[PDB]
This record gives sequence, structure tokens and C-alpha cells, in this order.
Amino acid sequence: FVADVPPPKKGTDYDFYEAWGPVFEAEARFSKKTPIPSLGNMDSSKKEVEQFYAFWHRFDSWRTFEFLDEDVPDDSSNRDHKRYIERKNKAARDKKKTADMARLVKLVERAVSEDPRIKMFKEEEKKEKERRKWE
Repeated sequence: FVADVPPPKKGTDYDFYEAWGPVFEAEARFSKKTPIPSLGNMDSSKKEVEQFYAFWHRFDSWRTFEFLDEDVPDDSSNRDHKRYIERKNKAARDKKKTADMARLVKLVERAVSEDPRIKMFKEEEKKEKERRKWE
């Protein structure tokens, strides 16, 4: 199957790439979209880093949450039974998918907040704006 890698433990010391690279690599195996950009390296360009986080901000997963599906009968004498349990199952899966999406949103937010390149990119932009003097 596809293995899961938890995020690095908040509040410990670690290299940003050593810690988060394996997390995104594992999460990305569930992508319905390719190509799949890499977290990258210390020298990735601002545009590459923007593209990486854009992919995640639009992530579309095929991860299934079908473990708690009720069995759907094909032979019920109640004609509505089959579609009813399909819809009840799907509602449960959808709730879990919604949670999974929310989980990923928070994971990505965390990574953005720790990305050392973004800190430098924001410093560079700040100096650009100051030079431009549009206020």
C-alpha cells in the first residue's frame, strides 16, 4: 500500500528539507494530478517555490476512506436499499475527505511558516518595495 509519514514534531530542531521532504513525498503519492513538484533545495528559485506551494494549495487526493463502508446488498427486496446504503456510505466518506483536506491545509500552512527560503524571499521583496517608493 502507500505509507504515511507524520509531520515533524512541532518544537524540535531539524533541517527543513530533511524533515518535510519525506512528508510531502508521502502525501503526494495520493495526488490525482501530475507532474508532482518537489519541495526542492535551498537554492530553489522563488518561482519554483511558489509553484510548489501552489500545487499543494490545489491538491486533489484519491485517498479513500472506505474502511467504514457498510456492506451494500445487491439482493434486497426493498428496491431503495442499495442506493440508500451507497449514499449513507458516501456521506461518511465525504466527511472524512473534508477532514483530510483540512488536515493538509494545516500541514502546508505549517511548512510555509517554517520554509527558510520564504523568509529570505520576503526580505528581498520588502527591499524591492522600499526602493520603488510607491508610498
